[PDB]
Amino acid sequence: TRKESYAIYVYKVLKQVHPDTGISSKAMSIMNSFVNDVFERIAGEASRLAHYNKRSTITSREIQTAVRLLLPGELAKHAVSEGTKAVTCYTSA
Amino acid sequence: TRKESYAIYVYKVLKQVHPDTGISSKAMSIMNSFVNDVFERIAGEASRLAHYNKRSTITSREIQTAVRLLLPGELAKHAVSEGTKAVTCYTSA
Amino acid sequence: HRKVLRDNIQGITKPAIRRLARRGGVKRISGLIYEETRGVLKVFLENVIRDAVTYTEHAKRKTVTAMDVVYALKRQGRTLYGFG
Amino acid sequence: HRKVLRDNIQGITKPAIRRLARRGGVKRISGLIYEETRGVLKVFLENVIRDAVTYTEHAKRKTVTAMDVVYALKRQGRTLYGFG
Amino acid sequence: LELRLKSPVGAEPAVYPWPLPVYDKHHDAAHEIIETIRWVCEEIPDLKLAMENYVLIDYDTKSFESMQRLCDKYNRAIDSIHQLWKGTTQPMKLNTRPSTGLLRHILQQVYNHSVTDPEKLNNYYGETSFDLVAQMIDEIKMTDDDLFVDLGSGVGQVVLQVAAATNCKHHYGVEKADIPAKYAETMDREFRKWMKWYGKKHAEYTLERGDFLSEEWRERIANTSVIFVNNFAFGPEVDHQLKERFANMKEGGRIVSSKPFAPLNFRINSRNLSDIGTIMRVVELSPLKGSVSWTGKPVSYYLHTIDRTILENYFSSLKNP
Amino acid sequence: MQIFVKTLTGKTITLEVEPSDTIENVKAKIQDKEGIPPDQQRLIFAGKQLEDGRTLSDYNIQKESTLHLVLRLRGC
Amino acid sequence: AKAKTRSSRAGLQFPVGRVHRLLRKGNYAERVGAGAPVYLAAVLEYLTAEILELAGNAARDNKKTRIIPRHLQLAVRNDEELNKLLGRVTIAQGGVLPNIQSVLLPK
Amino acid sequence: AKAKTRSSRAGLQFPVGRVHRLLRKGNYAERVGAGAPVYLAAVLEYLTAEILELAGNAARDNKKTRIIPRHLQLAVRNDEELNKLLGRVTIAQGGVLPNIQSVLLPK
Amino acid sequence: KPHRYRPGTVALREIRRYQKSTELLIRKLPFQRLVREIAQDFKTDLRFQSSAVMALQEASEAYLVALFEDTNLCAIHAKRVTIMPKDIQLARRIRGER
Amino acid sequence: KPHRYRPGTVALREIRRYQKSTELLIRKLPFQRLVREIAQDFKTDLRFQSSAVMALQEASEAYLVALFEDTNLCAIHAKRVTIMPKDIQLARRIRGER
DNA sequence: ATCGGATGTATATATCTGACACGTGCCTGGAGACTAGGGAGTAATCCCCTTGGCGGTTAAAACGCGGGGGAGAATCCGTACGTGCGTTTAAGCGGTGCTAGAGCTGTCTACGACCAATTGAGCGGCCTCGGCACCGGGATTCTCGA
DNA sequence: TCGAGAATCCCGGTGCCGAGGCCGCTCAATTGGTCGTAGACAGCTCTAGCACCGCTTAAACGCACGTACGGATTCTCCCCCGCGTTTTAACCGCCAAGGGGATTACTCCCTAGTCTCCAGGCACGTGTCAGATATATACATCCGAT
Ligand SMILES: Nc1ncnc2c1ncn2[C@@H]1O[C@H](CSCC[C@H](N)C(=O)O)[C@@H](O)[C@H]1O
Repeated sequence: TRKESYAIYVYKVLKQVHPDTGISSKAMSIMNSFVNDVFERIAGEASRLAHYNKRSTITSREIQTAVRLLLPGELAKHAVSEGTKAVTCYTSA
Repeated sequence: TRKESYAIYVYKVLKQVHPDTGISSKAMSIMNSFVNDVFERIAGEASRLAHYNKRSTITSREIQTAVRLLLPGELAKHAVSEGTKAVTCYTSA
Repeated sequence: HRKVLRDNIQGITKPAIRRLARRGGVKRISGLIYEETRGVLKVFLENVIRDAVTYTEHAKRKTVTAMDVVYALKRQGRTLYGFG
Repeated sequence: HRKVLRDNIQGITKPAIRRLARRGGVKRISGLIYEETRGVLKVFLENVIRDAVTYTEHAKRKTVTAMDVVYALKRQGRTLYGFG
Repeated sequence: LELRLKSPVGAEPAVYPWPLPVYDKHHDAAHEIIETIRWVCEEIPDLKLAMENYVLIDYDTKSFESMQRLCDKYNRAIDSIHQLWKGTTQPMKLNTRPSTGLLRHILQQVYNHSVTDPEKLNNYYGETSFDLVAQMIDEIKMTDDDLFVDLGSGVGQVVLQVAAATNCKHHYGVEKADIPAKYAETMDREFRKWMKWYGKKHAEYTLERGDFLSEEWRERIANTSVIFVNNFAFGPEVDHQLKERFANMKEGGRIVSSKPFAPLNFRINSRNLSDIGTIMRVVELSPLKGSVSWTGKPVSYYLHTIDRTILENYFSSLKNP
Repeated sequence: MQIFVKTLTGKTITLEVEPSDTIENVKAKIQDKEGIPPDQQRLIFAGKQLEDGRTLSDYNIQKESTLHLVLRLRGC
Repeated sequence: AKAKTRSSRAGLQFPVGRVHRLLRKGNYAERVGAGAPVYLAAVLEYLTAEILELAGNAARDNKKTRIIPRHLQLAVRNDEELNKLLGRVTIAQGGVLPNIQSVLLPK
Repeated sequence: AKAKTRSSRAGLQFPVGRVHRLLRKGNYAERVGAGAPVYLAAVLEYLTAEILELAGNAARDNKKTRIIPRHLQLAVRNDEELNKLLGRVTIAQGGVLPNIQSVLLPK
Repeated sequence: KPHRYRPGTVALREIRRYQKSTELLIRKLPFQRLVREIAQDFKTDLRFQSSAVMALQEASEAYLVALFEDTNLCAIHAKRVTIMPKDIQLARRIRGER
Repeated sequence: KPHRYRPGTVALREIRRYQKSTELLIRKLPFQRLVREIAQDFKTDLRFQSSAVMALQEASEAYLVALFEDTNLCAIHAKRVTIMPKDIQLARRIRGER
């Protein structure tokens, strides 16, 4: 049964940000569970931000406000910048 | 427009359990928010329980397990007894 | 025209922090408490107001609602009953 | 057959609690820390195991699997990375 | 009535009204004439050699006749040492370079004689002290062939500081808000006339109004090398558009700023090539480290330098194993 | 014929070229021989900012001559 | 076809119709069983019954017949298990429990 | 049509297809706007990049070329902002930051 | 000789009084001006509903009197009876906020 | 005369040993018997995946490590160095668990 | 203070090993190309309610002064806890064996979404009084210096 | 080993404004169907968890001993409390302005949905290198002797 994971994607971001090093399987499943946990946090805050304003969509702006709430300070500024950079690179394609 | 509340139902349960006692508007809003918060906790744990087994439905089993998880001890025993009594009183009729 | 309040944290006066501390049940309060409690209250209000202003500025509003402060407190795990 | 366990809370030894406190940064340990920490560990394991056993009683299983313990700890705030 | 003292060299004479100028918390006209007289005293040794004569503590702000007596003493002195200058005796040459506290209170003199109401500056910006850019001058080493520019000059004080203190060919200053640029063109003209009054040398410089992200300004900053900003509150879009503007700078160009565009633990790798952190070396200074008026803890105004060799050795280190 | 590629940090690499091929092909060979990205590099010679669709002879740079290398941030 | 409400079918007071509509429209799962809102409104009614009973006792001890928020705070803090359920919340205009620490009363 | 993956249009390494499927089949809201999974996958890929960069630095400082869980704990407990985001969490086989209180070292 | 309570029992009388009553302790307009002064930094020209600064005040007094309960337990733990900044910083370092 | 270390430095060598290392400091099989004894009270004849016992162990010992950090801060606050059961009870009362 | 003996820990090298790293079918999930509907953007308009500004009152805040009591410092005692050491013990490893139960798959039926028609539950708005807020003053219970 | 000033409490008395009951009126709950599918269940498979054995040895237990430290004690200074006078800003009440929230109408773009293709990623298999372990010897240091 295909138990999907974020193994290969965390691996690709590792081979980008560190071209030498690799990641052991326990630390592989730690970053798997971390990506799952930040996903569930941001999607939970986006769901509550969509329900609190009587909307019915998770648009890009709700994920931006979720990242502004959850991540502290400079991580919020950097993740907001990288997110809106990726969404403006996506829409002009 | 119409802003729904649990005001009159808390009022009916108060008239049942104390037939002479009234409830002020601020304590009315506090019990309104308490019913809303307990409903959001039980439905949140029920949605997580119905998703963690790759199910799709909030049955009575999931609400029973959520009430067993959130409320501590004697509140859990009395609440699942009240709930299973009311679901049998519903489904027999 | 325009205005900005220069240093307005001293409105949480020394008898106010004294009354709050007497509510919690302290018997005697050292004199260096008051600066520390003004700092603690400033950090707590900065966190709740930062999340409340984010919840508002998401909704395209310019009035911080009472629901926005209630959601900003429910976000940090300090749920507030009485305002919705 | 079967086996029924009387008490294994004395199996969390005095060198085990000494090693745990040495990880925390504790230099001297009073002699009652061992009994109090056995009590504290028993309370914590009762909470996590009660929630995990409820999570596995719901799924009509009979093995408390690692996702059940991880979900119990994610419920009580102590999120656990490294088991799924 | 009036109060006048001419230059120690003989420029257009310094004029003052008999009504009292009161401006700020710390800036009065009596202290102004006191500090100006003392710095004209410290510039020429013969002046404090001649005017030690018998004027002690007893002088007060509003009592104007002792001010008239002392300034008449100074006026007789100025004319008389001008007659001592008219002989074979050589004076101190006008085209020498000034001191540090001399430029400090010459800039505070322009601060006095141009801005009277600073809280009208509130209509929205802060103050940059001159000891900050003084320790920057202690840090930055510069030549004649480069170009100095600060972006968002406000009243333009540091523009006059660099233009009279050090030696770029063309110093700029820019300001977009109407009130501090409004006061800054007057600061430019009055600083020109006070440089005529003191007679100390200063190079080519200007104070302008505009948005420094415009299409002229893009290649204009792509021309220069020395840039100063106070980027605590420019915003995100201003700083990113300025980053992709400073990408077109030559070798050795230097930036000084409050909020650093790249954090000083930067290591470049295959994810953040688009950032300006691949271009700059980031060093840290040590100023007076004050500003307890708003938020300021001990923080330095970090120096970036355009160093396109780290990107080159990263690209050549790509093929190591 | 010969080409010189000057880097701004003061190094040159001498390479085997054809003037008939495009400069996008020789900058692809610059990628294969040094690792410099195609989007990130730009090569100039006497105020002439090159274009990838044009060749070496189309901008009239001759044998044993040097192209200056400078870098721009890629973006998207 | 007599419209007999589901809140009355189970002997509850809480609106099983409204609880069902909130379980559906609130996006908790893609479908909500029929056994869900009867159970959930029963649990909500039981918790409201216990909180209101203890608040009525706490207001009767203060010889008042309106439950103000201070009686709710006394109700949720005097019991142990309601204090464990409501441990995070701050019931506004509620006050604290009256107790002074044993080292501070004079001797 | 030449199939270009939606993560490759954005230039992210995290998938936005899988993030979009999880956002739909997790029931966060009824409709999921198309600009949201690319934004969310950019944020996840950024946070993975920051924790992996600090983890690689903490592993190379320990003269190892492989990220062990201890390097992850040494990454996220040293950076104060990742320590605030990951405050509640226990990283398994993680260890503790070596910090002993200065009272315990003898004069 | 005037009548003067010994130092310590007007404090306990204040404790019984402020514990048995439920009104707000900070004056309402200084707290409203403090909330506006802190909200100045995030978005300018923000309006506040009156119940919003009331909710901020209920939350801030409930947080501060819970912190003072914790800091009183710490000050009693150090065999003292006076709360001090060491005590407040200890309660916040234990609850996970510093 | 045998070589004896002044009481208080094998503790510091123990701290520098265990703080830099990532073992599980409780032995595994006593913890398995403890987890099965505690789980017999809730559901009889349960089974445990081995990863679930390791998850319960890593969680319980990381909670106990953080508790001993808060306890050591409590004991240092009381001008002592020895953690005592009133220090654990204070740390668990400040954290919000009793 | 200075100085070795013993100890511990770090640094260096050779070894095995198994767990990471990468290549292979493959399959299913993601991309793509229309299709329809409603959710959301946008504009316009009503009007609630939020800010800002008078003054009058006065309770509360600020300041200052004795002064007692509590924090802290210094001293002393004994005992409880660290440290080795040798003596016990039970954890760990390394195998084997079983079957219980997780897990996957294959029907299939009950059940819940969906939709339309029907109606009364519950909403806002509005009188209506009574529980409590304020108050006045006296009895009770303190707290303290006698 | 208590009377006296003084808060606090209690009890009767007055007034008010918020709880509390009543009433049209929507519109959301109910009922009655239909249909797609998810969950229940049967049955088979096959991982893996429990159980058991014995060997090894790291670790736990016990124990005596010495010493640092916790706790009690006494003392001393300062500092924070209680009180009284001044003072000031909160607060209440009232006033108007107008900003923006809330609502409705309209319209179209964006996204669910669906059907088809195809390649991205996953389980699996296999080489081989980073690290773990063991050993062997240099540095860091701890601590008692002089
Ligand atoms: N587009 C723009 N062009 C010019 N100035 C700008 C600008 N945007 C903001 N500013 C100015 O940047 C200034 C920041 S304050 C800097 C003060 C001054 N440079 C000094 O060092 O003393 C403000 O005056 C603000 O008006």
